Amino acid sequence: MRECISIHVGQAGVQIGNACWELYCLEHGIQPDGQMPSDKTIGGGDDSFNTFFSETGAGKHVPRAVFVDLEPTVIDEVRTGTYRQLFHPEQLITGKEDAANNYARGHYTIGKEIIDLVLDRIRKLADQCTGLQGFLVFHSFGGGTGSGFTSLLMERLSVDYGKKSKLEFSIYPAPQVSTAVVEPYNSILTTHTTLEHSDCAFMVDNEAIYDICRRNLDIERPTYTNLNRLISQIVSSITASLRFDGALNVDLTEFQTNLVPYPRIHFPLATYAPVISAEKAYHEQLSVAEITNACFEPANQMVKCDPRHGKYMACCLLYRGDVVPKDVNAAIATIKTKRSIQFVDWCPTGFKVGINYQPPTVVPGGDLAKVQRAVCMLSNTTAIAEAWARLDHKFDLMYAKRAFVHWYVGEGMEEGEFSEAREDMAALEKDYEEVGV
Amino acid sequence: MEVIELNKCTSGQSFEVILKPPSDPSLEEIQKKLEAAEERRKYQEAELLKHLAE
Amino acid sequence: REIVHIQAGQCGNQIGAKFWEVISDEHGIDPTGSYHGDSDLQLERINVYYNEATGNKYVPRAILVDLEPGTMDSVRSGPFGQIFRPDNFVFGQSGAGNNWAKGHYTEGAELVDSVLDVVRKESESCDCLQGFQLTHSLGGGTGSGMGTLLISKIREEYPDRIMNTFSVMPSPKVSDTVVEPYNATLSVHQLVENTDETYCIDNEALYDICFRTLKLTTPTYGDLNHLVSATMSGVTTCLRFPGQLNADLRKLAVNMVPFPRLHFFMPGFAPLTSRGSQQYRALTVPELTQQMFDSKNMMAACDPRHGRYLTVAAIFRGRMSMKEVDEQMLNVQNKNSSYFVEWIPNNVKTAVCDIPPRGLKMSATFIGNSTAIQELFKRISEQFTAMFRRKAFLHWYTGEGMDEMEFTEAESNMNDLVSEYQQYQDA
Amino acid sequence: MYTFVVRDENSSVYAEVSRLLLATGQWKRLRKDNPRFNLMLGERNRLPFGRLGHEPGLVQLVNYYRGADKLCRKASLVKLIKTSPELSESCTWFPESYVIYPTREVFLAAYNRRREGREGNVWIALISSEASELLDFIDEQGQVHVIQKYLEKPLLLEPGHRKFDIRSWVLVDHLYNIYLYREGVLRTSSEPYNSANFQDKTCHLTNHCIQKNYGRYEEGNEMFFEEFNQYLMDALNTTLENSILLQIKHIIRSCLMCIEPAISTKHLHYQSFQLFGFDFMVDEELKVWLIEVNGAPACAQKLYAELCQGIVDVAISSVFPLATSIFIKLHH
Ligand SMILES: Nc1nc2c(ncn2[C@@H]2O[C@H](COP(=O)(O)OP(=O)(O)OP(=O)(O)O)[C@@H](O)[C@H]2O)c(=O)[nH]1
Ligand SMILES: Nc1ncnc2c1ncn2[C@@H]1O[C@H](COP(=O)(O)OP(=O)(O)CP(=O)(O)O)[C@@H](O)[C@H]1O
Ligand SMILES: Nc1nc2c(ncn2[C@@H]2O[C@H](COP(=O)(O)OP(=O)(O)O)[C@@H](O)[C@H]2O)c(=O)[nH]1
Ligand SMILES: COc1ccc2c(c1)CCCN2c1nc(N)nc2ccc(F)cc12
Ligand SMILES: [Ca+2]
Ligand SMILES: [Mg+2]
Ligand SMILES: [Mg+2]
Repeated sequence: MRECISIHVGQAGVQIGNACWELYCLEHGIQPDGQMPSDKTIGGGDDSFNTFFSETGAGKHVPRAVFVDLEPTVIDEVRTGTYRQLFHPEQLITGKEDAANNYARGHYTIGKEIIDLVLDRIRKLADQCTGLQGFLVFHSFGGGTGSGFTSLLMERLSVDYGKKSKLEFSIYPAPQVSTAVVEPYNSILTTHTTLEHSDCAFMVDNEAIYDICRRNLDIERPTYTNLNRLISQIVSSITASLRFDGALNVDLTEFQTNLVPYPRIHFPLATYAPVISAEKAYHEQLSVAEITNACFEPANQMVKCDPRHGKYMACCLLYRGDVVPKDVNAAIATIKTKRSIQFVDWCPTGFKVGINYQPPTVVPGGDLAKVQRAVCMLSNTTAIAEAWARLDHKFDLMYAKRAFVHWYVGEGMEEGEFSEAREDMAALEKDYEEVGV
Repeated sequence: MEVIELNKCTSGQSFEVILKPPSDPSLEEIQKKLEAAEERRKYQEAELLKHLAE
Repeated sequence: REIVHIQAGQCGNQIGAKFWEVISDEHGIDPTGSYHGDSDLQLERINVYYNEATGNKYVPRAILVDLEPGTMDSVRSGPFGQIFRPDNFVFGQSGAGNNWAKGHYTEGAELVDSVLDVVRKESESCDCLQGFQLTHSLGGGTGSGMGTLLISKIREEYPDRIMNTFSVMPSPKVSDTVVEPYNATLSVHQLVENTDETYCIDNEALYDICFRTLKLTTPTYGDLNHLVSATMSGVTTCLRFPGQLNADLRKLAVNMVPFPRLHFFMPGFAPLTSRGSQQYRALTVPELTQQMFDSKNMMAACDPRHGRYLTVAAIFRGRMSMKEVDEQMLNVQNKNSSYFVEWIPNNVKTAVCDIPPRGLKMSATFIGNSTAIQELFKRISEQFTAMFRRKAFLHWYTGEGMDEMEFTEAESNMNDLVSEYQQYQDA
Repeated sequence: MYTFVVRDENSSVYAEVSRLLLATGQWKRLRKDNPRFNLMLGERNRLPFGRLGHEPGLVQLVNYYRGADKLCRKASLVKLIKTSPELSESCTWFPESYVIYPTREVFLAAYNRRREGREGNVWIALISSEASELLDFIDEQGQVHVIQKYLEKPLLLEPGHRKFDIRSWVLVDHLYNIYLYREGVLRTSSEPYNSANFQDKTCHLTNHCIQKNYGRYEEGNEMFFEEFNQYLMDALNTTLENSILLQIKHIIRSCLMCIEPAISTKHLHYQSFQLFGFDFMVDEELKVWLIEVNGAPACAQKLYAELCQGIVDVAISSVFPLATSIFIKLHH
């Protein structure tokens, strides 16, 4: 068995991490004190949940997680939440002064002061790994810690682990939920510096997650708790193959192979259905075809964009619950007709499919209803570059006046890394367009 | 519509379905750039502390 | 993340002293310093502004500074005077006599090291000092001249903390002396250079709001300072209470200040209320919104329609629908999208706090970085040169070492500031 | 009040729509690059569709259908008809058409079939009779050209022995209603038609502009629907509805129902309408043919008032409401 180390950075990373690990625990039947009755292999095992937990002589199951935040507030609620006993104190690293929404403050100034400290706590879990796979790095494009300390940490990992895989779960910036006006600067800065260091990144545009919570959960103004519990659901779907017996997506390498043919263009759009409100008393359970059809409605994507006007390169379907291959190929057949699904000429027009029979797990007291079957489609369509256009445009508007540029320079940065990280983007948008016309 | 590599197991199954065939910088390099921006900071602060001295 | 508060001079210490009354009442601390409070929200972030004393008493992190013992004897006699830490009453005896050079260069030089000592004492105690906020006025001598002098020294000793002021602009409608434009132009020169954030509390606006809107025939400083402690509570809110934001001085400056000299903010309060008389119907979120953006609710006598908003920050206090706030704040932008710059996307940000302030069931405080604030400085620059072109009253200053040259530089740095503020109002 | 921006200054049509909009006292016009619009009357190329529908609190609507170029680009239109089952190679109202690039796919094998019966072999880009004469014309320009069976036996208006085309204006709204503007226009050649001298393409090419005789029989080489129906009654004993309009309504419904899954903004985060201009050719047998679909289409001066008001009522106010019809709803 091969292990996976999760790295939650910033507030967005750390709070999304809470949402996930809590969910993992319910799914795997671990309780908040780290005891897992069903594990008979006490103090060890090369089981598939051991990819995400290690076991202790006393039978505790302990996240292969580390949480890093330049600021003590958020990780302190980790330090004191229902899942306190879960983590080893060394796993929860904390600064004192945050990076004030400032990419340069987080990467340079404050970054340099903790990068060494983090990488030792990371090497501490790497040294409990018989065959380390890689890292799942959770963060936001917008926080200064989110954006700036992640790129520093990413670069180092590419140095102290050149042979392992790096995967990203990144929160893309949405003004309804946003904490800041300079988030377009941090997004571009962090993508340019992080790009050659991530093997596959799943973007979650808070805009998307927010409207889903309003439309399909009848939640008037979603909180981060609303959003994060929904984002874990998708994270769990995406990581389930690593933690469960299966034949599809069994190591972090497989995500590159399956979803990323060209390396830069490594941002697979995720669509997920069905999102059903736990308040609805009468509900009609959706069919394999109804849910699989919903993977091609934009209203279900983690990023709003129009995959009709773009081309595919890969496509997984991750089912959890009462699904059998036959109903899948049926829904696929009918959908192939009625939808505009164009692949790049140099890729087969196929669907790699995974089914896990354990139906989706919902947090007792949450906003999501339990369901008989659910699916998470992962499709690397070029239509996600719409997100790069949008963000890049905002960046352009502010940068033409050099508004806020000085806050960054003042931390040691150089007005040139601005135009350099944006040229990279300008490449990326061109790459996408070549592949998509 | 060809189904393939169908693996089963007790937890679920997996398979593929085709509808149609086709047609890093160094630690020191980091240390440099990191430290160049610590200088640029210490210079700018010195120009401040100098001007305040005036 | 402690904040260190400094109030300097007659005006400084008077608005300073109301603020502490006003926020001690919100955090449920009494003049003895003992917490008798309802919610715990009231103590979650209490250390930002209060040090904690044995016997679980709360002591404002406030340094009281003046060149004259007058106002500072009052502050001690007053309703929350005993709350203040006695070692923090740092004062001399001469007075600064409404003279900026007496405060910055002579009378104020004698006393500043002793103020700085009380500062450093408070600083050392601190866990993660955020920085400083200073109350003062720019038209007299102590808070004007000694004030900017202090700020100039705090920046040298703490070059990387945040510097925040609430600066009362002089108005002829409410003025003590003819030289107040000289004092203000000298200070604003200082402030362009050594503060991250200053909130421009125009005494002209406070007067109009007291005269016109609240129908007060002959307004006192007490009626004006009531408005000031209302705004001061509002803009402080996201620092003193927990919320989605978790706000601090640095993020505030990072998001509000696109260019570094342009860091002068227009405060706004709604609903405007006059001292004592309470009216009993709360506003509807729609009402809070159009008042807070209404120039009649601006505390700096500028027309927001004569400029563009570079960035905006609004704070809604009370129990109300965040849905409706969102819809109402979105509604003012899209209606009046002209008056916001296009080249800073999504430059308005909103926040909400459950606890309202003493006396209202709901209220909105508004922090605007409009290019229309230039109107303010233009006003002070005209009054300035009316006298300077005739070198009038200049003797009171050349008498203390100052030089005509220094006046030309300030006048000029300020006229620059106006030019800058005018560049972006056209982009 | 609703806001709108304007990114196509050359639009004679939406020039009006802006003018009329303001004049309701409920529409204001922001500046080109102000994102806080309800409505984008946008540019023709590189219209930034990926930026629409992300303004919280803004219902965004644009006056173009991302994807509509498939039907409005001559090479694309052929590609669309050959390969969609909904239209099929067995398509009965589109003339034979092939796409040839300049550096004959199965174009050559058709032309030779014509040598088998010495049938009419006129074609168009531009009009020749020998393949070589034409093929050497496309590599002379350098871009992609498409060639088509010229309609050697068209219908001629008498007096004049005269050629013409029909432009219908169709409006698809946000809901994918398909509205035919009842007022049509025939663009007529003042030049008597004859099939000996093609290179004298003034009686062959029916473009209002290319007709730099301009105004003899009817004003501006434009005959409207009331005149033409009268002529049809009197000359052929029929009516415009039965002999021609049916088929036009079949073609419009068909072309648009085809591409619907690919452009429908039903569940999307922004919404589209678009005015199209369809250009037909009625031959001697009173058969209607589809020639070009025009995505940015000009109106005929006499009708701007009427059409541009119906754009507001049907496509713009349907979404943004304020304080019989001139359209035929083509039912699907
Ligand atoms: N989905 C989701 N997004 C979040 C969450 N927390 C923060 N974000 C997003 O992250 C962006 C800002 O990044 P943060 O993670 O909050 O900042 P940070 O990483 O702590 O870095 P600092 O600037 O030092 O605070 C905002 O636009 C938020 O929308 C969360 O819990 N869930
Ligand atoms: N297959 C065919 N047989 C006979 N005549 C034809 C024909 N196809 C087109 N024509 C005539 O020749 C003209 C060819 O030019 P074309 O149709 O490209 O102009 P156009 O339609 O692009 C101008 P617009 O875009 O403004 O409508 C057509 O307008 C029509 O008058
Ligand atoms: N709003 C307000 N303004 C004041 C108050 N006291 C003084 N001022 C203004 O401040 C200026 C005088 O400066 P002052 O602080 O009294 O002199 P200092 O003691 O040397 O700092 C005048 O223009 C007054 O209008 C007050 O209590 N409230
Ligand atoms: C330009 O956008 C902004 C403007 C301001 C702020 C931020 C972004 C994010 C961080 C801190 N912040 C605030 N700070 C303080 N003290 N009070 C506030 C009151 C209301 C509000 F909405 C925000 C703040
Ligand atoms: Ca085991
Ligand atoms: Mg944080
Ligand atoms: Mg006085």
